[PDB]
Amino acid sequence: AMVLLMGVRRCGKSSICKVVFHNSTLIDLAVMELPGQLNYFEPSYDSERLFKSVGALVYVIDSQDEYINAITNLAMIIEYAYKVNPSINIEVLIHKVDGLSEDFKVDAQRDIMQRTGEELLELGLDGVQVSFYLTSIFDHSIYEAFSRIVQKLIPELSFLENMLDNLIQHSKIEKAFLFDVNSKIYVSTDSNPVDIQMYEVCSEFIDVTIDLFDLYKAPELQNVSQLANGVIIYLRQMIRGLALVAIIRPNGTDMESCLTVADYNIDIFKKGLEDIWANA
Amino acid sequence: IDQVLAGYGDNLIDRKWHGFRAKYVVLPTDIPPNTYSNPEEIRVEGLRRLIGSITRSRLRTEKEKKGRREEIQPEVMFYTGPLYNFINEQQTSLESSAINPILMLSNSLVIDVDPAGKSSKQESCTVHYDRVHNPDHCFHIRLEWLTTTPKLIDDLVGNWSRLCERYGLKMIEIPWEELCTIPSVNPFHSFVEIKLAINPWEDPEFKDRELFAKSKFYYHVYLLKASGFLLDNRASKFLQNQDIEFDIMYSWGKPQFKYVQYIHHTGAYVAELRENGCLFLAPNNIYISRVAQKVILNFKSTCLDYQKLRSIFLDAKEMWIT
Ligand SMILES: Nc1nc2c(ncn2[C@@H]2O[C@H](COP(=O)(O)OP(=O)(O)O)[C@@H](O)[C@H]2O)c(=O)[nH]1
Repeated sequence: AMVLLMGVRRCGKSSICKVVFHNSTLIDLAVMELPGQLNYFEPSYDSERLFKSVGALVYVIDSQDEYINAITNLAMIIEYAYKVNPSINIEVLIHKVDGLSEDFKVDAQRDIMQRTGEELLELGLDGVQVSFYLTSIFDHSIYEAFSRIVQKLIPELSFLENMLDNLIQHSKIEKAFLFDVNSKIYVSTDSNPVDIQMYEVCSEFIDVTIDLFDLYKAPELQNVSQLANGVIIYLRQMIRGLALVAIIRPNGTDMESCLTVADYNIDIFKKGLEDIWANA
Repeated sequence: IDQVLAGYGDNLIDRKWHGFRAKYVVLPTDIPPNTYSNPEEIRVEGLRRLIGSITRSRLRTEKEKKGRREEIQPEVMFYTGPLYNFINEQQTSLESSAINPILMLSNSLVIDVDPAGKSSKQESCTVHYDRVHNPDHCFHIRLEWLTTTPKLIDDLVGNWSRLCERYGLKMIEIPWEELCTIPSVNPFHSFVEIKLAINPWEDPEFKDRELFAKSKFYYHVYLLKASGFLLDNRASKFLQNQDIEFDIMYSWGKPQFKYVQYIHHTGAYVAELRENGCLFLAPNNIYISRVAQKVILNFKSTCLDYQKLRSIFLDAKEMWIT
């Protein structure tokens, strides 16, 4: 599942790649940037194997600059991308939206959606669905957008959802995330809505864990962080680069008993995750 | 009102009251980059796509809604110069599909403004599109409605504007009433009358009886052309000098225009030329509110400065001589 990053020059693809992936199917592989300038596309210039090897195509649109020509070039790209392979998920990111109001952001997203839909109607493409995400480097939005893009390329999503739901239901967990060690891209969660504040807490917990481990090296990552109100934050490294982060509430119980039952349940969950080849 | 809202609008009587009206003007402005798919024939395809989308948005009954090739769009016909020249040129003894004793310059149909079922009511406006078009003459699209939601029509106009902007052109809106009547409706509206510095009918440097026999308002029309304006009233009687086969009547009503109207190609200001050489000048407030004051002041300066107006009139005389 190799995703391809496409966009105009100075839209922010390299900065996005650096911020996300520098700080296979599921691991954060070396993605491919592609500077696409305005030109006439050559018909079948040995690009069929390239687009057939892309799990999902990601397009970047700069909201600061004019984007009508960007949407036109995007439509030209989709015009052969959907023709070569009709199973490619197409994603569009509206980057650099940090200095915009909520109403302006929603209006811009609606205008971009309407323009893309009308241009695809003009080109005669049918049965194609394009997702849109409002992304920015300075906040959590790019992480959530890449999380959705990665989640669209894991065929075992619902089974992981059921497994995490059962784990949370039998361990008094508030919210459990199945992160990855790099890029902080959470892979699976429960049916509960992804709270932004809790996601940022878990991401900074991942950063603190990795940094503190890297400070003392050269002699399986586990971490328990308990707050003042009894709320604990748990960490346990899963198979390959996956890591499990959960927020467990005590509900007026013993701390050590809760830690023991959570450790046993999470070890059982890891043993179950060993059978499924969701890693790497 | 209740009679025409109950579906009894076929009384065919000129009612003294009008419904909500909006007139939209297509102005050729600029080609977009790429989209090669010549800058003089792509706008023809843009008007063709606009007419096709309008006729494809026709309101249809449920019996025709469930069923599944529609008729082709009516042809828009092109010419150069005044409209009366084309009307006189229609005498030729060939064909019958050429502007065919009142001459209906437009045609009317009912549209289906809300296709997705967004509104719980039934949405239906009325459109009128002209059967003639020139690169030097603005295109008229009109919208008559009585009880429709004024937001679905807004995104329909936005869709039409986007479909235009994929090709060239620029769809703009101007007030339905004449420019000379805005003080008598909206006293807060900016409206200035322009008495130009040099009168070409009596200036010794610029005078010829043959020129005024051919084109009486030649210098004023050239001034408006050099300042970037497009003629609005294509069917008026102040510029052309020919005959007609009885009066011409639009699909919406009789044209009650006192003077020729002119539209800036930007879409921001509206000009109007009087009989005695005076010019009217006022901005288009609807475009400004929907989406810029030095251009109209510059045009007023060129119409009031002797040297610049003299230069433009000298250019007009030089083009007339050669
Ligand atoms: N404010 C803001 N600026 C951004 C963002 N992403 C990229 N940029 C700007 O884009 C520039 C770098 O663009 P770059 O990644 O080199 O473009 P590319 O090489 O075509 O992918 C930087 O100067 C940033 O200021 C963002 O999310 N927010």
